[PDB]
Amino acid sequence: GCVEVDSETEAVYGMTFKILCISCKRRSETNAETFTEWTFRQKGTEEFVKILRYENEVLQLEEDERFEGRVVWNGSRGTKDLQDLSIFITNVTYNHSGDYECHVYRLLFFENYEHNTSVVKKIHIEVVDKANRDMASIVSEIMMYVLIVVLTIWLVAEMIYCYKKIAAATETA
Amino acid sequence: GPQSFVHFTKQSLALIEQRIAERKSKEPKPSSDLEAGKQLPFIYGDIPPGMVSEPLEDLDPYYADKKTFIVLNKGKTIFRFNATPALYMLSPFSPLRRISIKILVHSLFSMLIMCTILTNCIFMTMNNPPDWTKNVEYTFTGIYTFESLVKILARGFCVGEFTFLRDPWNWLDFVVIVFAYLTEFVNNVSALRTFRVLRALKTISVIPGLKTIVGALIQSVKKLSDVMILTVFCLSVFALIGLQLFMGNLKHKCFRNSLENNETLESIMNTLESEEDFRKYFYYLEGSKDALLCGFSTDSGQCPEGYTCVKIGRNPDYGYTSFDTFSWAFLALFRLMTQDYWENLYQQTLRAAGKTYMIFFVVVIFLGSFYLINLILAVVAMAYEEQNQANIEEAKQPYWIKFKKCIYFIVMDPFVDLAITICIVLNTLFMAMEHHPMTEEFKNVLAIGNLVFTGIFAAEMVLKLIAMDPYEYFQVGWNIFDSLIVTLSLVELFLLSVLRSFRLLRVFKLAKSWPTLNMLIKIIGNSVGALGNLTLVLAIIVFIFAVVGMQLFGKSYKECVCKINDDCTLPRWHMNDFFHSFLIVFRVLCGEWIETMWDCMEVAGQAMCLIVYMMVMVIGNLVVLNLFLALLLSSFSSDNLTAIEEDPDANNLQIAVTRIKKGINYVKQTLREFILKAFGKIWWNIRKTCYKIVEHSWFESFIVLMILLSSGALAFEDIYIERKKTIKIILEYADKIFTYIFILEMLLKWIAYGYKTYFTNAWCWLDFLIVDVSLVTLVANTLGYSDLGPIKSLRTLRALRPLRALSRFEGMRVVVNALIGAIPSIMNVLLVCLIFWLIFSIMGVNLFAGKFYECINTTDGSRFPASQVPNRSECFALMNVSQNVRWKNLKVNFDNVGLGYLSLLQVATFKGWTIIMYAAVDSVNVDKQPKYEYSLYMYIYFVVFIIFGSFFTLNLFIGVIIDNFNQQKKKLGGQDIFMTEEQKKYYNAMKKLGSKKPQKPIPRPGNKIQGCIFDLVTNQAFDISIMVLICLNMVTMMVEKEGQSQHMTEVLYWINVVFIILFTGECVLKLISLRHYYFTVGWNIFDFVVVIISIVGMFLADLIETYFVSPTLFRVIRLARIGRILRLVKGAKGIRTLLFALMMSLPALFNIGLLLFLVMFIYAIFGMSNFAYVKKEDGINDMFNFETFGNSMICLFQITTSAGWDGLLAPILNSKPPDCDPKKVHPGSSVEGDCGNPSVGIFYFVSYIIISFLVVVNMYIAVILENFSVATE
Ligand SMILES: CC(C)CCC[C@@H](C)[C@H]1CC[C@H]2[C@@H]3CC=C4C[C@@H](OC(=O)CCC(=O)O)CC[C@]4(C)[C@H]3CC[C@]12C
Ligand SMILES: *[C@@H]1O[C@H](CO)[C@@H](O[C@@H]2O[C@H](CO)[C@@H](O)[C@H](O)[C@H]2NC(C)=O)[C@H](O)[C@H]1NC(C)=O
Ligand SMILES: *[C@@H]1O[C@H](CO)[C@@H](O)[C@H](O)[C@H]1NC(C)=O
Ligand SMILES: *[C@@H]1O[C@H](CO)[C@@H](O)[C@H](O)[C@H]1NC(C)=O
Ligand SMILES: *[C@@H]1O[C@H](CO)[C@@H](O)[C@H](O)[C@H]1NC(C)=O
Ligand SMILES: *[C@@H]1O[C@H](CO)[C@@H](O)[C@H](O)[C@H]1NC(C)=O
Ligand SMILES: *[C@@H]1O[C@H](CO)[C@@H](O)[C@H](O)[C@H]1NC(C)=O
Repeated sequence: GCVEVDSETEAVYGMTFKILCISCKRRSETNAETFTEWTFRQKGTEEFVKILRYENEVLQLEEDERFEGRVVWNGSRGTKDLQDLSIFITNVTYNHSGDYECHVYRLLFFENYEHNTSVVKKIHIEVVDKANRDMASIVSEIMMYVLIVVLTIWLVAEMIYCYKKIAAATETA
Repeated sequence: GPQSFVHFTKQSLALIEQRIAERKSKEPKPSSDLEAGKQLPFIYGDIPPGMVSEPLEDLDPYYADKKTFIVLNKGKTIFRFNATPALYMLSPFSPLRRISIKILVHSLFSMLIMCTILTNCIFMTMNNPPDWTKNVEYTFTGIYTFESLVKILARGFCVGEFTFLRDPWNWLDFVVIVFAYLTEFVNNVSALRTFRVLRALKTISVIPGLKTIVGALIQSVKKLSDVMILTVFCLSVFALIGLQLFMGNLKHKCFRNSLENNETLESIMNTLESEEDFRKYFYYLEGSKDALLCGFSTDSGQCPEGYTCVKIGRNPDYGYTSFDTFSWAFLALFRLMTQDYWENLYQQTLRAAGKTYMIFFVVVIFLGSFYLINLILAVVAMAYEEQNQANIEEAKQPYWIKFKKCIYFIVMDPFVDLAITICIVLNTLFMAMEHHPMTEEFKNVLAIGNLVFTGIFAAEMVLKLIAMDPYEYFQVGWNIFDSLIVTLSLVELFLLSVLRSFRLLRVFKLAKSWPTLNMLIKIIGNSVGALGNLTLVLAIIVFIFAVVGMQLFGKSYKECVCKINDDCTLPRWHMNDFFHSFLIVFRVLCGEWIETMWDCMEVAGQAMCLIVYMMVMVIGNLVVLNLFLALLLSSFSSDNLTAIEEDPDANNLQIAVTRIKKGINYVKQTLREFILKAFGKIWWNIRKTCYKIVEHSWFESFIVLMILLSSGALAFEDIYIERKKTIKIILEYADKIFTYIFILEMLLKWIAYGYKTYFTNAWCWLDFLIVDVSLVTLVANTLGYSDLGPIKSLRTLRALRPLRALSRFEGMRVVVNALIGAIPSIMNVLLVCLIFWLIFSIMGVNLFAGKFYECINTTDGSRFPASQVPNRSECFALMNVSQNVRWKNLKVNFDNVGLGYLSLLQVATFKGWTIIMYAAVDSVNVDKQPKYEYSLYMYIYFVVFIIFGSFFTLNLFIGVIIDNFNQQKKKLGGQDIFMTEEQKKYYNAMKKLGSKKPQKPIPRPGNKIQGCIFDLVTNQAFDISIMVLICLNMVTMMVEKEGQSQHMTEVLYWINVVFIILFTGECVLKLISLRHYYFTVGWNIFDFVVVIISIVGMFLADLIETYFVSPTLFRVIRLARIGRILRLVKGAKGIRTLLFALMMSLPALFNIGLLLFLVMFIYAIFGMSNFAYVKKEDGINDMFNFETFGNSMICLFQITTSAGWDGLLAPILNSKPPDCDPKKVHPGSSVEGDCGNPSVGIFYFVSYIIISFLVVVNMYIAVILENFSVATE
């Protein structure tokens, strides 16, 4: 169905990056008309500036140098009901580092009722020179080798002790 | 002896009166052979012509002193009368009484009465009789008056010892007569007519051998007294638990947040009448009659944005589905026990309260639905077995000649009969190739094949008719059947669709060589043979129930039709006419009554429909169960006695087999002859070391722990795995570690055991296969082949890791051993059932090939009428004119034989059968729009299939399974086959508990006050007073209801407090006169623990309700009140014995439950892997899917009972658009498409239901054996 996953917080300079914003309706069978607005605040600044707005299968970009010609819509396509409101940045630049808010406005159409609802989702993205490995992969791998080496020492050791004992029995025979 | 015969004269009466006078002045059981309504003994010989149907003396000496006489008819049946004049007017010697007695004992009299009753029963089936039937009813009344006039003046009326009113069955006739006359003279049709239905019950007193069956049924009922008491007690306890847990939960609804004109929920709720207006304020799913249920917890249903959950309005299902009061809770618990539509209630309760309450349904099902039904079944089986034992115990105590003879020589058993068997098999296989999208050439070849098969069969029949004499042809029943089939085939050739399917009956000819099919034929023959009376009684009961229901609710279904149908037309199931009433009765007997309950209570009131439906269920199920056990045991033991050898006459198939054995072997030997004419001490210690390591207990514990961890790691891989990156990475590395560990285990086992020993073990083979699949997957992942199609399909096989736990635990091992031992006997019956279901499937394909297509309006799913768009072409024009139109066909149908098999499986389980039934009865033709009940009488096909392919098929299966398990038990010395050795020791220790002799009595104490208290408590008066106090407490708990005022709450709280104080006082008094001997009795320990639990629970509940906000935990800890009423089983010995039998059955049930849980875990992992992204429709929705391990287990527990498996299977069957979307994009995941795989889903569900059936049957048998052992010892 629909799963709300968090966007990755790490971006590598000079490559591409996708900023996830997924907002799933509480009930899937309902119908709605959704449009999104993205706001970005750079480091060293305390004001949030709108950068894009997507509505009715057409993307509108604000006139900002940091995002002109390097943002495309990766998100729901073919529908006015959008549950993935994500964007992709084609060449990452240091200016892109900062905190981005996705505001989703959904009108839910019901019998005799329309409810207009809003969700704001916040992502912090840091541009970095080179990709950095997760602590969990680094910690897990070291633990898998330590468990595999520890088990092998217990089997080799137990066998050496048992063989010494069995050898005595044959001599005793 | 035979000469003891003389006419009854006045002198004999004078002598009898003189003997009576002598006996009075002075101031033994009659021969059962000479009892009334019995055959005259053969020792008396024939009857001289002049005394038949004449009054004679009493052959029974007992009555020789009293004034009685016997009359004999031409059938040597004796009848006992009284010599006292009838109403003091008619003497025995009077000619009028002579004529009355002549009429009374005669075959024509009984024939006339039977014909009258049958004709009246036929006339009872007309719901709107014409104006000409009044005279016929008057004639029936006159005939009944005539017959009741003969008897009344032949035996008198309540004046004699052998008079009219003493017969209990004569009271029915008198009531019929008086009711008819009184209602005629006084003049609702509903009641008076429904009362005239009693004339149908007179069939019992006129058809011979039916009174004995009715008496046997009453006797079988009488032995069920304790079981019904335990059933009512358990149902009431579970109803109280459900009332506590789910009080008012089914009233939660999604109420909108924004209300205009300053409107409130209270003000809204009193101005709402129609569902169209209710839909404007509450959230309804499309096409739903009830509002959507919600809950306040995180595991319950979720309201849409803009709606909030609130408890306001009525309950679902016309307000009949609730736990609001004790009555509705009891009805719901009875519904759960009978498993009628219980999945809907289960789903509603989970949505309204949360998924964590599946424990309540698991416990309730496993106890109320399984064990109580087992007890009823076992007790009725004991009753029938005892009746059979008593019955068998008391019973024992020219040129033409030349040529026609040449033809007889042509008839040779080894070849001709084998050829005919081959031809029958080939004809069945040929006729099984029909399908709907079938070209004209295929039709032509099928037609010519059927024609040639019919021709050769007719040639065989003619050749046999001219070989032996036509009189010689007709004694053999098989020959008569073959000739009848040939004439039917010829009649069809000269000319319906049903007649073409009468050729499939030739398959039963294989029973001469197939022993197991002959068992099924024997069961079917006994159904109308030795047990014909029971079947006739069942048919009479069904007819009476159908006509009674039609009379009671026929007009109500029509006047109040708009209450149960928006269109204001009669629904699919109703009682307006006889046929639909009979269909309702049959459906109830199948086990579906609540949905018709709702409509009946809506149209005609709760009380009448409830009473009628409960009576129908009780009587019908009792009769059906008695018939089932009768057939089962008769064909089990009485039919099979090895009287004759295996085919005493050399079977033609056996002769052919012997001829083949000679010929093939001789030819091969001659060919061989022609071919010959033409032409390490240290290594041994290592093996010793690895053996010591492998067999140690620490190795076993470590490997079991690793298996458990590896199996549990699979449950985490759900659709939310992308929110748990760390857990996902840990799982990948852990899987690598497990692969390494199991490689090491495999190497150690290879070294210790050797290749021969390791590969001669089945468990070792299974472990080797699993580890090989894991190693292949790991090496493919390492070598970069991680996205290949075959590799991705191989990766789903990690759901078979839990299979490694079978060899590690003894309970699953022994259960698996029993199952594998049973499999060979299961296979043959499975083949017989496949042949039978194939015959039915071919018939269904012939009847309904391609007729289930319809033109629907897609946006609302409503079939278009037949006045417009009656054809496929018109539907095509409508689609290309209007967008929301589709000419679709049912997913499960009778298009071919495989789809017919799936349809028959759905019908036999009674899950999804209604849609197929509606499509069949609406079917018209190929490329024709269906019309409402156009082929109305196609329901007979499904009824006949249900009877033959469920009742008799299950009978045969269980009969062979009993033999298989009895042989398994006998082979190993009679020990239980589902229990381990330690379990056997604990079972023996438990057995010693239930047979303890009376223990040493507790001595009195020396103190005077303590002695008085001692003689007080040990009195039985104390025990009975405590029992009635517990009953009053139970009633007080029953009084509670949803919406009660605060005053009632306070009153009930104070009453419960008083009861708690009284029980505490009882415990304190017991603690003084018993001293430390109080704890020497287990029941007293239980009483102490329940008193403590009650006090602590009520304190904690008060504390939480006063100084905390947690209703859920409040109810959970207030459930401790149930402990007090559980003490009622102490006073009742029978239910205590049944509970002891359950405790005995617990270990084997634990082992089988472990096996079932492992199978469920494997299937849950497979469902998570496969059907996680299937479209959410039919039985799949937001809360019941295969997205999560919890959801998968919720779904699988539901279908372990077969409940709602069709609704889960249906969404998976979508494979192509517009059914599904192959390129559907799911946010948060890379899986594309919501389509399902029909083959995988079908195999999944069919295999799971088959395995569940086998496991449930195993549990049934284990419980029944434990029940028989307890009662008969
Ligand atoms: C031993 C028991 C279990 C089965 C004995 C009977 C079989 C020989 C039957 C049962 C299912 C039958 C099949 C069911 C469905 C089909 C598909 C059918 O073709 C279609 O449905 C598509 C036609 C088209 O659109 O052109 C051709 C016959 C066939 C293979 C049937 C061939 C004969 C089968 C295998
Ligand atoms: C199928 O049903 C239609 C129902 O009318 C038959 O009638 C034809 O209907 C179409 C459009 O409604 C007209 O254009 C034709 O002139 C109608 N013909 C007749 C004879 O009424 C139509 O004949 C049927 N077709 C088949 C294949 O039976
Ligand atoms: C982005 O553009 C810069 C030039 O400004 C180029 O050097 C860099 O390689 C580009 N990165 C990608 C991924 O296209
Ligand atoms: C996102 O945009 C990139 C570049 O335009 C494109 O290659 C990628 O496929 C898009 N993904 C989605 C799902 O829109
Ligand atoms: C990014 O924005 C910063 C703002 O200080 C600017 O200095 C830098 O040149 C920009 N780089 C590009 C080309 O995106
Ligand atoms: C409340 O309802 C009354 C109905 O007459 C209306 O007159 C009033 O304006 C409402 N007030 C509010 C606060 O909406
Ligand atoms: C049916 O539908 C089309 C429009 O989609 C219509 O123009 C024409 O009459 C029909 N076309 C075909 C192919 O039958």
